[PDB]
Amino acid sequence: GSSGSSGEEPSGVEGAAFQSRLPHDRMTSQEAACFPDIISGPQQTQKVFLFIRNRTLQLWLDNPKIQLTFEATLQQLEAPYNSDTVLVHRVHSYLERHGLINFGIYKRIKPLPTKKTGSGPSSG
Repeated sequence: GSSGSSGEEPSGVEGAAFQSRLPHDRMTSQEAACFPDIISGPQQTQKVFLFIRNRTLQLWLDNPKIQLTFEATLQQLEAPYNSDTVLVHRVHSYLERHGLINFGIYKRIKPLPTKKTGSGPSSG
């Protein structure tokens, strides 16, 4: 895959994307499907969204001990990103729903490695 030289040092907001196998400059098949208006908008709009997501992950990676509410993310966010609340609401969702955030603070519907879990299917 992508090879080269980076070194041994962390990264600001961008780093948030690194962890995720996806371009922090453009959108992916998923993001495009979830946010049609964004992908079908001006370079500006696209960036605005690509920034709201990355940022959301930052705050989450810093305080992943607690659930990241939509409000908090917005307040912390800086316009024009936060300006469009509708976006911050659609972005923060795609993440949580995709298990990209708030997945280690509350016990919500989710599978787990169990010793061959099984209630007792008869199917016969």
